[PDB]
Amino acid sequence: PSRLPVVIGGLLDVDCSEDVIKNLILVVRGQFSTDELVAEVEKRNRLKLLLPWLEARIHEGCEEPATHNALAKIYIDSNNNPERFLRENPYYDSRVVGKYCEKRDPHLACVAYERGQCDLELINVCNENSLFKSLSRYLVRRKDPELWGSVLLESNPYRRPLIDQVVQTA
Amino acid sequence: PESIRKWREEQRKRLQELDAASKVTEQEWREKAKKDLEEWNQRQSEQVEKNKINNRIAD
Amino acid sequence: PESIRKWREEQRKRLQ
Amino acid sequence: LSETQDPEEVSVTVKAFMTADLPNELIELLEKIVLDNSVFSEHRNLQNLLILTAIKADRTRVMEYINRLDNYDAPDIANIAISNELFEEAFAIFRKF
Amino acid sequence: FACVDGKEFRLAQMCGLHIVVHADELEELINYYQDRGYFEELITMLEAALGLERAHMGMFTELAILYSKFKPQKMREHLELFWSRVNIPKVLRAAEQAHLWAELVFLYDKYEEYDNAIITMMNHPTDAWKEGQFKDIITKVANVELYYRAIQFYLEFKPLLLNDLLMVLSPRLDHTRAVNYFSKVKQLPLVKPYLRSVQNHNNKSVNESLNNLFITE
Amino acid sequence: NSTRTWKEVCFACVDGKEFRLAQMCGLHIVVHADELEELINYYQDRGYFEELITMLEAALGLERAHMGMFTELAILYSKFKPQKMREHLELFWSRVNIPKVLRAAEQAHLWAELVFLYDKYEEYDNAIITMMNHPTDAWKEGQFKDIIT
Repeated sequence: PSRLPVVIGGLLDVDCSEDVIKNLILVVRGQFSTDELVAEVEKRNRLKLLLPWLEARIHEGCEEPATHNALAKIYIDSNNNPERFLRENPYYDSRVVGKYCEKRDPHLACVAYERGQCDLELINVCNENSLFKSLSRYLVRRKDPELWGSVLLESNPYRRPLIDQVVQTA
Repeated sequence: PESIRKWREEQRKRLQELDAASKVTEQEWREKAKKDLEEWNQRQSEQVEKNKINNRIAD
Repeated sequence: PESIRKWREEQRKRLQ
Repeated sequence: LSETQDPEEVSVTVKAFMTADLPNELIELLEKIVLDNSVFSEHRNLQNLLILTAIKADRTRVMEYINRLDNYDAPDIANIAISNELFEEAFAIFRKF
Repeated sequence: FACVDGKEFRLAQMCGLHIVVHADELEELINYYQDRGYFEELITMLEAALGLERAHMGMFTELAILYSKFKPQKMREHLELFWSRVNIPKVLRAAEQAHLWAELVFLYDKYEEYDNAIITMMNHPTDAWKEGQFKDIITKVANVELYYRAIQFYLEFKPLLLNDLLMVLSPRLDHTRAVNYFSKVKQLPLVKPYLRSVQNHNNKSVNESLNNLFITE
Repeated sequence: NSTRTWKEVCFACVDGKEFRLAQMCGLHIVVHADELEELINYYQDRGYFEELITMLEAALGLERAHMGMFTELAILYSKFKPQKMREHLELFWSRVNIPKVLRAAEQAHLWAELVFLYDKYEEYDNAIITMMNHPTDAWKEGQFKDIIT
């Protein structure tokens, strides 16, 4: 059943029902790829199809980023606020959620980078378009002189607003 | 000065004004609410008779 | 209808 | 929904509400919102938590839930309706399928 | 208190500044001034409440209530700032006693008391009503039966907006009870364009009502 | 039902001038931030702003109500429907891109909206300048007393 996601992509090119797939995912798998069925269904744009199986899979308690990141991605498209699932799930990876939540919601991507300590990506996004107060809260929290050195050297054009904010956040 | 007098009286008279003013405001809102129906039902009947005559010519 | 034509002059009229 | 991570946070408060002898239109409302427009679009113990809780109310709500709910179980809940005063609901269930 | 007895007021503020900072004696000084009537000096004494380092909630609570009762021309703005600091119950009730409907709604929006907001909008829509604020607040309400009564209100007031509001109400609202309400007060053709988007549900009332409309078309 | 299908047929539908069809047919494209700006670029050439704003009003109901949708919505409400900008932005200010909307609002530069916006995002210094240079429409005795601090 390694070819399940490929033939399933072909199936959804045939445009068949979803409950068939929901039932066939619950078959006892064997050797299987998990972090690319998500890429497959991303083209098909039916990630809600994968909720119940992955729900049971995490109920077992698998510490796989391939699943723990997809749960977050579908939680994002839920139109809900998955900020606390993002903060209290010490299994996924900050990078994929950050690049994914770059344009859709940087307010969550910054928290992803915060716990993931992705400071460079934090400045690579939050400095560009965000409330720089959260940044200053992170740096003063995550006290790191090298970070200030990387930021405070007059290369970055966006230094004046973040200092004009951290004067108050301190 | 015993402002209890003005305290009660100005506020109570302000209520005396506001309740009736708001009531007539919602009343004009109501009559124009039915003005909308009076403006729409005529066209409803017009389209009724229009579809009627257009079905008559079908045979 | 090349709405940029109307839009340039409309915006300038508005701001002026 | 602010949590909407795992069914433990759901289940503790849900069984608390059930054990808290809460009258009608108190728990089924939360079940409705958590079913309608939410991640929790499953049916795992959502049938009786909603439909039987709707039978606690004995209202027209059962009909909208019938013509709205999917991925559910027809026969057993039809039998539940037959056990209760409402038989038109089981009739409509068998009418659906 | 002596400053009141001597009718001195330049110092009554100044010496009184160092009391209201404390929680207990705040209401005591209020009760000492309410019978004395010097509200102009009372307010300007509390106008310096902003200009402090240790001011607490009850100060701005009773102050905004004073604006609710002494200067309602100033309550909106002062409320706009310390709504986060101020307590809800002490103020909402006293403003209800003043019948200030444009601000109780605004606070219920700030404290997301939508059940307390929509009811107050409906019983006093002369100023508290707004087409868009209502249109977005409706979806967050808990008591869903108010959907039908707000529909009653708009049918009494804004029939054209019924279809617009129905666009957003359709998910959290019945499709059958709606058509039953329309047939009750006989307003079925008024919602004829919407009903074409619910035959997918194929409710019996919906299945036959639109068919009856086709028979008349 | 792939993105490619809806986005390919949207242009032919708009050329055919069936905005009723194209409206519902484009809702599956606006949800993709990587496929939104291209559609707005196609439509501004058509000039069918009055026709697409309805689609955008419908996009709020879509489950994938992301930020760029609101940025474009506010961008067009800024100048094509300027009266609506402030009112529509009372809500999505915590949901919409700040700098792109700021520079985009520079065209109409309805200074009241910019001042209120800067006041919401704590960038008070810009609001002070904005209230300093265009106070006839954008100035208030009350908030300018405490924002200054």
